Amino acid sequence: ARQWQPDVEWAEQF
Amino acid sequence: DGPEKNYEKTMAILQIEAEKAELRLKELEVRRLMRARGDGPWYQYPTIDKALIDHSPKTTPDN
Amino acid sequence: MTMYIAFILSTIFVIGFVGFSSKPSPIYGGLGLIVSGGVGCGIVLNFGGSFLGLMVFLIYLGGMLVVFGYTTAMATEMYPEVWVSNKTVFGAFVSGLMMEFCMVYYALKEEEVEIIFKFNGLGDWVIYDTGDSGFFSEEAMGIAALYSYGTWLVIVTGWSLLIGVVVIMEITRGN
Amino acid sequence: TMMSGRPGRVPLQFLPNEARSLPPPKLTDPRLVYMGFLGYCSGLIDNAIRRRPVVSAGLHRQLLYVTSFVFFGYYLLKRQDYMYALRDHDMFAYVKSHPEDFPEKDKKTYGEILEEFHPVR
Amino acid sequence: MPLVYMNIIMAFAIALAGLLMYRSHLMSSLLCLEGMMLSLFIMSTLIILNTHFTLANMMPIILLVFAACEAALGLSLLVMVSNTYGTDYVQNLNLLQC
Amino acid sequence: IRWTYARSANIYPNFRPTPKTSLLGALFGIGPLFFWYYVFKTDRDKKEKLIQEGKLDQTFNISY
Amino acid sequence: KDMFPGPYPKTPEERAAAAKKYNMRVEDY
Amino acid sequence: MNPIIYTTLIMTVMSGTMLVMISSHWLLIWIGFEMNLLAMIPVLMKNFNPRATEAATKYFLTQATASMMLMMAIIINLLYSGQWTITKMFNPVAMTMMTMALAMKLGLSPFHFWVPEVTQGISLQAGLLLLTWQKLAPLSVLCQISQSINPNLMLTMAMLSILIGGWGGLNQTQLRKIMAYSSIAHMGWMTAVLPYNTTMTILNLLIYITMTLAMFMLLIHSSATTTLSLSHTWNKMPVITSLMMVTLLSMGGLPPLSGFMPKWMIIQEMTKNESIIMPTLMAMTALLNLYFYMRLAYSSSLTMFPSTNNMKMKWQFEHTKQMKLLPTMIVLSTLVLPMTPALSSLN
Amino acid sequence: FYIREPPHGSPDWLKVGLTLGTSVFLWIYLIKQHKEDVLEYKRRNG
Amino acid sequence: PFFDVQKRLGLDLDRWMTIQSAEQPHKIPGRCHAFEKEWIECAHGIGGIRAE
Amino acid sequence: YGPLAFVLGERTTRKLTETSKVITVDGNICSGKGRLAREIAEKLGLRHFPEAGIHYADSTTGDGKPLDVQLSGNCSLEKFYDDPKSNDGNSYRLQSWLYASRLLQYADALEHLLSTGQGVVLERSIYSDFVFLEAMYRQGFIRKQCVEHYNEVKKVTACEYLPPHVVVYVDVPVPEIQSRIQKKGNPHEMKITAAYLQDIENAYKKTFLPEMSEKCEVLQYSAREAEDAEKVVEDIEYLKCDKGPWPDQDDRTFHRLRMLVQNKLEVLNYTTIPVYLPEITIGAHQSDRVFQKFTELPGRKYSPGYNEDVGDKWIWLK
Amino acid sequence: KSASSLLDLIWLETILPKTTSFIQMKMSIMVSNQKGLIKLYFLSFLITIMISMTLFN
Amino acid sequence: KTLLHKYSDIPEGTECHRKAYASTSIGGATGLIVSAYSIALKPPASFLEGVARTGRYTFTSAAIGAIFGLTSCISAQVREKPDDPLNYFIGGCAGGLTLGARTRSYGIGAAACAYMGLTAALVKMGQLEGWQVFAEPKV
Repeated sequence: ARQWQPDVEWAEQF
Repeated sequence: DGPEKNYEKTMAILQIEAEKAELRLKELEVRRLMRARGDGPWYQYPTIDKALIDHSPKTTPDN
Repeated sequence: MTMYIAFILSTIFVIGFVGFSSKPSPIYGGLGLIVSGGVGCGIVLNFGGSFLGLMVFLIYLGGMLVVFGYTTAMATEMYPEVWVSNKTVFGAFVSGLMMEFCMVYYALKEEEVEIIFKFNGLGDWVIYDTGDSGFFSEEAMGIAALYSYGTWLVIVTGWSLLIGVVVIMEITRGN
Repeated sequence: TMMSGRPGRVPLQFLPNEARSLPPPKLTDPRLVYMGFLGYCSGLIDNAIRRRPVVSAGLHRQLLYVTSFVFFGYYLLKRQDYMYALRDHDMFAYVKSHPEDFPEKDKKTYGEILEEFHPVR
Repeated sequence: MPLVYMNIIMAFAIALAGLLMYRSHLMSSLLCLEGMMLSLFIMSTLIILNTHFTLANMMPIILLVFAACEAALGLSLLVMVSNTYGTDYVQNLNLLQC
Repeated sequence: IRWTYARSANIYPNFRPTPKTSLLGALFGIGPLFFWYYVFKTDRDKKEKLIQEGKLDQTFNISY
Repeated sequence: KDMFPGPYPKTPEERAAAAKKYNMRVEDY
Repeated sequence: MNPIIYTTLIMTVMSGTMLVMISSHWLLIWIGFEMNLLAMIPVLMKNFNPRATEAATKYFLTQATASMMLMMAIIINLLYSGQWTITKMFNPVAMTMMTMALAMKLGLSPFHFWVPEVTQGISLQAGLLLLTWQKLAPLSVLCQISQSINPNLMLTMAMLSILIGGWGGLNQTQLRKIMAYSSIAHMGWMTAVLPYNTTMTILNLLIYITMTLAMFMLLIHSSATTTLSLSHTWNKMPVITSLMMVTLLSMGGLPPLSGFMPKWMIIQEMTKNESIIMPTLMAMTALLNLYFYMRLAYSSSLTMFPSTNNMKMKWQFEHTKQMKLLPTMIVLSTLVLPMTPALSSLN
Repeated sequence: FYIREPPHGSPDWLKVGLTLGTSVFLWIYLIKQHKEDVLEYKRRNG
Repeated sequence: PFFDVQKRLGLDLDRWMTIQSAEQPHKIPGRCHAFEKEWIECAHGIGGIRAE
Repeated sequence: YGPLAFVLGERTTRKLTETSKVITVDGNICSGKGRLAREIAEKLGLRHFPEAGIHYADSTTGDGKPLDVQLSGNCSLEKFYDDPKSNDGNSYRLQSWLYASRLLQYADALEHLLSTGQGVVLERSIYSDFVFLEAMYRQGFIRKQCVEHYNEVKKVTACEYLPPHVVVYVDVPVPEIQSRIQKKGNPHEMKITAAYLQDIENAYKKTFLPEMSEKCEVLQYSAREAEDAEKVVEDIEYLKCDKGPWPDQDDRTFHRLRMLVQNKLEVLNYTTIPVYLPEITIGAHQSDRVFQKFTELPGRKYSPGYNEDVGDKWIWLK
Repeated sequence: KSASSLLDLIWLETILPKTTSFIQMKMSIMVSNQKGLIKLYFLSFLITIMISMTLFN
Repeated sequence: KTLLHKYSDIPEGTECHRKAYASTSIGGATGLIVSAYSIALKPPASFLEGVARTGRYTFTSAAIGAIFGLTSCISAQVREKPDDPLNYFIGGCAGGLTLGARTRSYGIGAAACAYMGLTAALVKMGQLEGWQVFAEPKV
């Protein structure tokens, strides 16, 4: 497992 | 070190801090009074210089 | 009636302002501005400011010329609006005239009107001074002190005008 | 406001000649050392921004940073001390000139004074 | 204060209201700015002449000079706006929001 | 994963202030606090009254 | 992700989708 | 714009500000404001876009109205006093009009509507000039006339500025608009202490100018005008985004960073004058600015947003132009708190 | 190594000299100023 | 931030027009020269707070 | 170059001469354009830029040797030939990276022309790169959204730079190009479909040639005519394209263009526009890994001239 | 049912955090109307000037 | 300021009708200002629509003021404790409930009750203790 990093969906909200 | 060191240092620290607190309150009072009255060095807002006025004889006597 | 030429002219000034402020087509607003400039010249001449008033009239006469040309070029409309061509323009005009008439009659009748400041209805002739200026035009001598006393104002204004020419050139370059 | 209109203040003077009476800030002052530390951090940040070796590159540039910061800090500290000293001088002078406004108070020992005891129950 | 001061200050108030209440054209609001400048000239001239402030009879002329500078700036902006949109209408200055 | 999410995360997103939720929340959140306030305040006030009237025994109560 | 629990189902399609998500029969769910 | 012309126009703006800050005559101060407007309008449109022209027009209209109101206030004060000197204003209506004009020039709410639009329309460098240098002259004039100012009006404008600057920024994804709203909030902070202590306003202005210069120079270095564009910066230049995070934290006012000292001293000075509710409300409302600062930090540095393939080409090349003052600006903006007592130098 | 010569390349000895000399001058000036101010303080305050 | 460069350098850039009682061309007096002079002389060096 | 230099009087117009020109030799795959471009550069005394590839930026930066595909490009032309419709998105990654490389090459050529005054000959350019994109879209290799992203990037970026004065198109019929591809014998190239080349030609002739002809004149030569390089150079020597941008340009525009071209990052600023297409979007973890690998590459950790590993010295005083 | 969900995960969060965040978001939407029309907010300047003249003398 | 003087002059817990009238006047003035700002910033389609919006905002504000004053004065009378802030809190919560009713939302009503009641209690406390929202510069 790896630390969660922003996805495309997360980026699109901004 | 011995207890006397801490005892004396606490005494010195207390004197310094108490003097500072008294000076702070005094400064507050002084500033309030100066601002209310305008009789001191602080809060002396500018006024027009009397040097600018011209006292030479004018065009008309009644001046 | 000639005892209150100043008041009549000032009312004409306010009416011209209500004309160009209701925002008809820039042509008729320019007409209003020209009329107001002439009336202001009249007032200043009545108070003894012939040069200043004439200068205002001359400068605004030239300024409104460029405004008229610009209007026929940019601020143009197929059916230009007069103060009776739209309910908004006529509403503004009527409201302005009524507001004037209101304050005018209020101050003329009431001894001391106080809208935001206190105004006394006594004619302007009262305030005038009884002194004599001799062989001199105080306005002319003061306006001429710009070159003998106001070297700093001359410096600032000249620089402002040159930089204004530069600024217009840059703002109209348009890349 | 406040000290801006103090009588005798020459305009646009960083340090008046009166300040020379006050002791100069010591070159080992902690405040001046912190100013030098700020200069060193500035040099390191400059190296980082330009992608140079952070701690080894541009030793002359870092030296200039530290020296400039210390140089300005010395005078800034001197002016700060002068201003606070002026404040104290004026405050004491005002207290002396207005005895009624700053009256001496009778000192009562705790035996005389009555302070109510609020039990913590 | 005599009534002429009342009328001139009323003229300034009217011009300010006109400028702050746009309709469509930008030229009209620039004319309201010029009207405000004219009212200010008249007020200053009346004050300086009634008080015989001789060295202040030049202040109206400087006020007029900077008023014309402002007018030139306004027209030079209006020309670019018209070029970019085809009209002087204020509703086209809508790209920048908030 | 679904059980843990439903028991932790999904609760507030799928909560709506309702008459039942609001009344139960009021009762079970603030009700007990005021009950315990009543109880403790009454007890403490009685104790203070007894102490004031000198009618309470603290002969060897020297460690509070 | 759709596998995570969601809002209360109102349409029958939402009920069927929820039943599929929870690995249950639609009638049982 | 030829670079000589650009240098001349920038010098003209600075000279207008200097005339405002050097003149004892109201006419010359108004002349300085007019020169500032004349020089600034071409500077805002150095890059020609329809947006640049719209921003220039809006700025011109607002500043011209402010200048006309200021001149009317000057004339009224002359009518009721006969004095041209910058000093106590002897007519209350003139003082109200002058406060309105100077607030409009500073962008204090309810005259803030133009700041975000103008800031968004213009470039980052013109934005830096607009939000750092232009603020100086109106604040100087307000400081000189602080005694005449009605405290209620200035404090109302300051509180409204803080609230609005905090609220609007929450809804912004454009960096320039975010900066504009934060500028509104910080200007509201500065004007709050103007009735009480001007030196605090000067200190806040200096700290705010340092922080805003650092932020705008960092954005220019990263060439980002939107949050997503700034998000990519971690892949190319991580150090820039990290320093941006530090500077944002300072802007929020968090201790121990230098942004804390201005709020600290403003609260102290307001409390000395018995103002307790106003400082508490101002400090609490500052949290919204902190919120959008933290959101920007999350996007930029704390979390790593997805990049694009073409960034690999950008890795090879290095930034050509160097902003010399940026490191010192960052250091001052973030690490100057241990040196607050030095606030008696500008005193 | 680099096909295009590095912009920094070799040290700019003029720049390095100017930087180091300015630092040295500032430090020497600061030390002299400190000595002068200490002398003045002792002189005026005995 | 009123840097009194005029006072520091002894330059009368704009103070000549600040008051109506200052020197004017051909010694033309102001309409209130006497009152302005009296007020200026009274409020000189006492500060604005006192002078008010 | 800087604003201070322009203030002093460093003016681009004086250095430029009749030789100062941008010549772009375009054509379909294996059209022989490279030979004519080289001959034109030699005969006219103009610097020749070989056609931009995946690793052109590697050539212009650092050692100049090509870097690993992961570190630079993350795209393969061989993969595109073998698998045109791969789900990896390699097609559009290749197309966008090639457009970025050609934009950088055009910036460098303009910098050379404006700094030294010598003309530049380019094999294809940013203006002709859309030909491959249109063929890919027509053949279905890339989606419409990729075409829209390419259009946005080109619109933001291409406008800044000045178009070439002379466009030379070497026309070879598509079947002869197929026979040429067979003769060359590259295994991946042989897989190229006839329709793809036909769409390349259609894009060229229908769109590129007319649009370029509008600005200036285009010299169209057949393969046999192209072989006579001297005749082509003479044709170029006797062209008179008074119409077009370059005569309009003055010293101010040249200063702006030179400032833009010198700053390579500014040239490539909008190539990284934040449009999250799956083909060209790289995840955070992979991006971090690849960036760390790039930093570890010799001579890349620090700014050029400060990397001690590659032999830089006097860093402490540099 | 009560301590974990009704209070900790629902009602306390609704009272202090969620409601304040919602109020702030609504106010932000109000302030950032995203209309940017000179005619609209210049009228607000007139209203402000009149209200200031009345309230603050 | 005359309306504020009118509300203050009536002794607390007395002349409840006059206190309610003063509170209603204050609410109406605030509603009129809000309506002016709303009309300017967000233009109304028609003059009738602008009048409707002005009437709605003004009536909501006036109802809030009237309910606050009426409830606060009545509570002060019945409890007979004039200076207690709880009366102001009750009035404020009643005003918040009125706002919720006018907005036809329970959540608005409850949030308004809490916040507005607390603010009114704080205002009463400021009256009693001499708190200054705007402080004259005294240093």
